[PDB]
Amino acid sequence: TLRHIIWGILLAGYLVMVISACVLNFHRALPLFVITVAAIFFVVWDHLMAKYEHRIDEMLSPGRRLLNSHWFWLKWVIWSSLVLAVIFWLAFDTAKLGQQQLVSFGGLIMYIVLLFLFSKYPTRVYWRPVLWGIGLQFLLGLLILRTDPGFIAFDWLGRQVQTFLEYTDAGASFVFGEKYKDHFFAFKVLPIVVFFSTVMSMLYYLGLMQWIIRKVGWIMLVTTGSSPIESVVASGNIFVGQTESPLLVRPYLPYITKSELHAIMTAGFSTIAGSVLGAYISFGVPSSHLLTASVMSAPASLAAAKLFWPETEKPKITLKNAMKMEDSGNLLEAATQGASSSISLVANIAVNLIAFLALLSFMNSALSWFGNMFDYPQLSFELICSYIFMPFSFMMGVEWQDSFMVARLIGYKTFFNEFVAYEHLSKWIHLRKEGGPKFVNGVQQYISIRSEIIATYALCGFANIGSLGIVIGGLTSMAPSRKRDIASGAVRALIAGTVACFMTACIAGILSS
Amino acid sequence: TLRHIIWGILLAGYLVMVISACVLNFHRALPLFVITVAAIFFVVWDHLMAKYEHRIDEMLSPGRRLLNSHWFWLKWVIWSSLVLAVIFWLAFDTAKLGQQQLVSFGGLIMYIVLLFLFSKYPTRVYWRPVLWGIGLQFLLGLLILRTDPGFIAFDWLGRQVQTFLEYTDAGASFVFGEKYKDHFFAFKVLPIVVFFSTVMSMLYYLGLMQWIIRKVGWIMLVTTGSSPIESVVASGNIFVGQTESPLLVRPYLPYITKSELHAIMTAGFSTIAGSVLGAYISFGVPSSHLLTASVMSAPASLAAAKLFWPETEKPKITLKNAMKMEDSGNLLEAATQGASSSISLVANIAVNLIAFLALLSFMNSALSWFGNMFDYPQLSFELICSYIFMPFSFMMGVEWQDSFMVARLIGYKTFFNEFVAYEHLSKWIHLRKEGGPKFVNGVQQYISIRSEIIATYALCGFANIGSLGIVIGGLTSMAPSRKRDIASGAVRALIAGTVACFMTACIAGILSS
Amino acid sequence: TLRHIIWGILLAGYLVMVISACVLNFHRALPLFVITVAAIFFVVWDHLMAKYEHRIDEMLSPGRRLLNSHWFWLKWVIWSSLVLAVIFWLAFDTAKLGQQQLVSFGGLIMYIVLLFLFSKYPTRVYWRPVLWGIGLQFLLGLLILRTDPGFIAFDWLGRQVQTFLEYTDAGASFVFGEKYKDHFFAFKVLPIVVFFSTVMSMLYYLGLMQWIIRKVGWIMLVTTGSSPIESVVASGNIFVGQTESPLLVRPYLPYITKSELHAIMTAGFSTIAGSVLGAYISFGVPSSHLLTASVMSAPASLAAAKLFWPETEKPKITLKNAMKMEDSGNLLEAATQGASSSISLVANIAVNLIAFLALLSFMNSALSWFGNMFDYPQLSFELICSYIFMPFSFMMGVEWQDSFMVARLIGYKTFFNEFVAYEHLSKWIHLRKEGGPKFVNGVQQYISIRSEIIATYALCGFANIGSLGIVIGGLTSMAPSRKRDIASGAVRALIAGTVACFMTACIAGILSS
Repeated sequence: TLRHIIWGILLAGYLVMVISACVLNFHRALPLFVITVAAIFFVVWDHLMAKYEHRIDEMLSPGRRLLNSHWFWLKWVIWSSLVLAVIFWLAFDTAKLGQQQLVSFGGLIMYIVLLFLFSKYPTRVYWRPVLWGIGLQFLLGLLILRTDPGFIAFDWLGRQVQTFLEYTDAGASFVFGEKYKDHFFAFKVLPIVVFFSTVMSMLYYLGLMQWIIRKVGWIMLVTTGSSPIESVVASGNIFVGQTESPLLVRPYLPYITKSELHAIMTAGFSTIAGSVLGAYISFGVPSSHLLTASVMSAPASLAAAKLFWPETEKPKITLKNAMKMEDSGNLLEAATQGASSSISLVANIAVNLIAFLALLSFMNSALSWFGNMFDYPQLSFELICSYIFMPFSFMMGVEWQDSFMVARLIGYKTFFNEFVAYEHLSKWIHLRKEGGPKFVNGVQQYISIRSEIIATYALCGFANIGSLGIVIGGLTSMAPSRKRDIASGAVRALIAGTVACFMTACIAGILSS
Repeated sequence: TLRHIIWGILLAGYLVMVISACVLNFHRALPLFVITVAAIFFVVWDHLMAKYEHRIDEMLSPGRRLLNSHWFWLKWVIWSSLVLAVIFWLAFDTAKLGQQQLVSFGGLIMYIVLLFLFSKYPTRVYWRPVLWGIGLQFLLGLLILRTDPGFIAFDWLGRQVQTFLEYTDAGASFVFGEKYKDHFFAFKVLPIVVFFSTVMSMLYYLGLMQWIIRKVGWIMLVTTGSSPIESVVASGNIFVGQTESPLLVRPYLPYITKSELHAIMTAGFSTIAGSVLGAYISFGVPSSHLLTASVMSAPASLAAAKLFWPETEKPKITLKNAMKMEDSGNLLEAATQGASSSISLVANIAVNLIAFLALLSFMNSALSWFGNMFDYPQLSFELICSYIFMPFSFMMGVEWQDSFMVARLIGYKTFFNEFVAYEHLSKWIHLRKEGGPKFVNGVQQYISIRSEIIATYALCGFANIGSLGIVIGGLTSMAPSRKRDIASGAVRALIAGTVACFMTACIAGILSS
Repeated sequence: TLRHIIWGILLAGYLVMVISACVLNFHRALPLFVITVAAIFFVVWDHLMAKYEHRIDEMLSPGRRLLNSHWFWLKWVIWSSLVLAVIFWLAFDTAKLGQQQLVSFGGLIMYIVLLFLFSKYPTRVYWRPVLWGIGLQFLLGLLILRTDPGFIAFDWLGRQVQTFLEYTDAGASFVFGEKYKDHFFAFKVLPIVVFFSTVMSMLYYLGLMQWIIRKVGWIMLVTTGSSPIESVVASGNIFVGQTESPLLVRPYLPYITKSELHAIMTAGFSTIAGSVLGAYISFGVPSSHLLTASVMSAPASLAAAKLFWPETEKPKITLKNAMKMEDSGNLLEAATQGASSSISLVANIAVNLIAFLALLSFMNSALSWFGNMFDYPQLSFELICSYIFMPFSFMMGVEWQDSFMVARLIGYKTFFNEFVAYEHLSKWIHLRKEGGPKFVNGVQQYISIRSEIIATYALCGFANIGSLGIVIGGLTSMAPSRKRDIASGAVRALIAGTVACFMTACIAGILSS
């Protein structure tokens, strides 16, 4: 009762400091005007969330009883109003590009069919997530790709991440000298993994990382109707990695079902971490699209995993987000516990990219003299992955000249880890920013403006076949009483995870121009 | 009974080898003449410590019975003889510098008052450590700062550490090539942390590190009268770090009191390790002063922590130094176990200085555009820490032109780890060794000869708010039955630790010239 | 019953792919013709190993009953036929070099005598391993050093490892930039340790590493008659390191005898890993000889450890190779679990070579001013190790001009780890490949063609006194119920391990020219 006088008037003195700089020079005051008004607004929308929780059931009830009675009529309307909304909107994507963008919508159905025919419970599909999970990310993607204020936001939210890429050049220029531009990956990019792992833990300590997960999750919960753990983990995988998302719900992991656990694991493969998020940007990948792909992969993780292995028995656990809590004492412990957790994280990244990129040049040279058998060198591992994933590359709506070159990146990401796929993307990002020739002799040498947006989304996921060993061991270290359930669902989780990356990837193909 | 014939005559053959080179060319024979005579002498002073332990109680008793009877007179003399000794000596520090050196003595009382008014047991203070703990380091500091043979010793003991800074350039030039001068921190300085962690474990295996702790501790024990574990840990923190000092007494950690545990933790924050001791010297910090600060911080750790959280119940454990033992089989295991323990030690240092130095340039740029709100960039994190710790900087006797610039280092050391504070000190050490301008436009650009001695001592401690997370987890991993006692004393340990660094820092301010 | 139709006809489609490229251009088709015929052949020799296991006892029995009856005659023949075979062959090594190659054979007996006089069970020696364990590696060494098709094999098998040294330059040029030739050890050589630790685990997952151990082991088992765990571990130490070889038999480790455990530990010291095998080649060491030394050290490990601490009680365990099994799910988990196990492996190597190479230049400078006492600098640690191991260096048949310079490498390998010994060898490999002067002033400056083959074999082992701390802790972490047995045998294991390296080293001295 005594502490809040100090902390309150100081934060009320902050409200003095907001309105002080709001009066003079308001145009430079715009980010502080927007945030602190919303910072007042979201506390009000959360303090009245619990205080008016009585009226939350009292005001939602007289319509919902009428909505259940009108569901005899509404299920013939709302299920048919959206189909008319899609087909009318398919008259207005053809003006963008009739060639490939119809194939992307033709592929988005085909990825559903590739999961529905190969799901293990086809008749047990509860279609309310798996249609609306595409309906979320499409309504999410049409806001933040197609509409202009949504493009202004995630560009600016993308570009201010790019300023954090500069803030680590105080640390990486110090621990590694002024020559840190030499040896550019381990000395620039791996400090970004350290600095984002120390920001992610500060935001997790301050509750801000727990807060967005409870807001993105609850929006994704009620609209999809999944289990209340799964909406936390799938929305949690936007920010934290594949091995830290079930750590959010780790007291509740032995109690979930096999499909509630499958969709936890799939959402781990379907997205990237906020830790390695700035590693990918520093290669040269567009930050605005890669942030976009992480957000849309959370409803895609529901729309793929609840379609590929649906839930039957009972979602036994409710209200695990409010039970989800921290730990660290102060802020600078959490900035240290975030950095000391980045010890093994930048080490396992660095030795995989020694291990896996050498297994390129092994397999690019082993299959070279295996191809030299038939008078045919230029038979490489990269050429074989192009023709294996020529179906999935063209299915998500890539031009035929670039469908062969993007299918290397799916082959890089599925077999090897996705860092192999992103700088080999960023060798082709950076090559087209330079004004360069397309075909030097016959090599495609870059992709496009267009399908580098799609190949950004097709890789935004940890869904290599290598992380199946880490996620099994990561989940068995949490819930060892379900080791039979975790290991049996992991192989089903990659394909549901890789398609969940692709279901976001074709939505850019629908929304390309 | 058979082995000591081999080991004895070989070491007696060493005594032949001493006196051989002692006869011819004695002037080059001085370090071997001094050590091996003392090596005979300290074995004699320890073999007769146990053999004449009967007379140790028989000869100390007839005076101590008279000393207890004369304590009716001696407590009016010795408590008043020292006060007359101080005030007469305050007539002979003013000739050095009357401006700031009186403020340092004015600050040393003020740091006592800042702990005594904010101790939790003010009436329960047993003043025999907390006055003599300043009386030790002052008698220790006046010997090794003021007097000329004490200056010759710790300069030479400082300069021969600087030769170990060269000995790692066989290893760091090999593991990291001849280009190791590029990327100077991780490739020169972090091998010094490895090479000093492998020397510290060899000296711990050979007993030499256990021996100085039993000699510095027992001198600090009887003169302060603290608990016999605490005099081991506080003197142990001279050499080993904050997370290895309670490992010395780890079978005895669940049995200590809450204040015996507080002063264990505070001495961990109040000092530096011998591991990172050569990291600090390689930046450019004077080695003779930094070794001096580590020695004086052990009685300062008693004089601060027994003042800030005194002991009431009962010191239940005696003779834990002789119970303190190892482990490793041979010497070269201990040179490996010291190097393999330096895996996480140079890794957690390297990622913190990526994490924390980026959180400078985050907060130096976040508060820049927060200052740009009020038409005021150059509002940085560095400027705010200057005015927050302008009290403590000027209190320990720094010039007003340099009190603002040194208070950044306290702000660097309290919030971030002290490696941030030392190279930002060594940017200003190295800038004044070059003949440079003081004010370029208005920036102070270095400090002085004088207050770089004080700022050396104000930072010789692990007392950041970040290590409160490591020391809690480091002590809970040892004595998990006292987790409530450890976590409640850690916040009290930093302030008692940061002042214990400062109580050494003002003594250089008294002894500056 | 359904899966083998897919996997069979695909591998039968591979047999189509073999014979397709076998018809046209057979000269380029030679490695694929040799392997896949043998790949058919070894499956046939293993499918008929179990199917005709009934006739394996039915056809071996009518001769063995006659062999036991003729052993009254055969033990006077075969024990005397080999002695006549040796002495006749000692008439035909003198034509190669009568000076030093007789000393190598004179040393090979002397190493037996140095183990037999200092074994703890001299009367309990079962001489059937310890004579035939030299008889294996001599028959193994005469095939692959002396004979010309055996030289063609291990050169080509050596040179195709040298191609894997190039394959890591896709990974090390990426994680560490194009400037990775700068800082040549940690940025080129330590990725080779990563890439070979990720190949070794893939070959262990595919069974190919388990297969050669079951073939080299069973050949070494029946011919030596050791315990069936020990023939797995000693042959296993050809490939995996000292801390992963008892991990092969870790469910069976509390049941072995003290001498079965001694020879497990000794074989760990006597050989090198396949992990650090390409680290040694990248320094400049000849790959064909270093692969040769790893193969011959497995029978040398039997011939030394069963001689130095023989087995008395009972070999209680049989058929542990077939019980030896994995783990990892797919291949790319095992390529990740091999890389993530190389985290601590390249870190403990990198900090030891910071720790140990600095303890050269410490001891090279501490003994320098200890030598300056007697007007004698150039008294170094390197000079003392030359005269300590002048016996063992000349005993294995090195020229007297080079016996002093090679004995530094034994002193480098016994006290410090063998990476110190190999690049200080490869400073002298690389110096003689350049056309250089032998004596600049008096320094030998390289060795020879000849004794760099011997010094390659004298170092192919983990038998430093530093790894006694890792192997004790590595075995106690596996079988903690035998900690008294492991710690008592480790000191006996180094000397039996260092001689087992030397027993291979003198065989090159016999086979030098």
